[PDB]
Amino acid sequence: MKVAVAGDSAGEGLAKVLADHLKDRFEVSEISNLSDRVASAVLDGTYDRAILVCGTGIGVCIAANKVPGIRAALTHDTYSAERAALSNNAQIITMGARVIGAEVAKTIADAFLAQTF
Amino acid sequence: MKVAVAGDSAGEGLAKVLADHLKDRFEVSEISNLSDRVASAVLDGTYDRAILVCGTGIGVCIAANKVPGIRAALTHDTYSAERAALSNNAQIITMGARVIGAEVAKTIADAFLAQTFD
Repeated sequence: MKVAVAGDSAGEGLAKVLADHLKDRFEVSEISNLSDRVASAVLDGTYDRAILVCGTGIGVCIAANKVPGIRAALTHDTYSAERAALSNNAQIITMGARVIGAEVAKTIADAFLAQTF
Repeated sequence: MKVAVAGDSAGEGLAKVLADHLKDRFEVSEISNLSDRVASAVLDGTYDRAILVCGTGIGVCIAANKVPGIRAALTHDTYSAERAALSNNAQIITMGARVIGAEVAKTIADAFLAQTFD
């Protein structure tokens, strides 16, 4: 499965951490308007799922959900990450690098991707 | 200032707690499809802001952001609650009653509404 991981200036560092953590189990593209570019690539099949990382995750979640056909979930715990897939069928999850820590972030990415696939 | 508070079946209990917490400092309407109706009532000026509560907060956040002109933020900490107002100018915040506890939820509501108004 193809997973895009992207971060703005605030979230680029955690995005790289997440990309490296996922690279052995998924085909990861670390591709750090951002929500628009990544959402369009999910819609046209370039990626199956995406993880967008900013300061809080709020702005990218709003912007991604404004793309028709995109469902984006801000996920800051592993239960919500699983529900984002099983209940909301989100293609995109978002996180805030200034809000949660890197080890929790990795468990959230893993929990979402294990359920959506 | 007029604040709608609404929950689905999973969020109704926490919505009532939040409405009771806020109703002395704001003109609170406790309501409890739901996302769209409340978001539209915020958009048309019936309410100034809204707090939507469901199981995780994700579904009501998705639905509200798909109303043109509405910005909705899932806020599970007080920092993000202040950012929802100050950075994203969100009219709506959402919470998950199965995810956070009621005392943290009250502080989140208070932190959002303190910044979104003057």
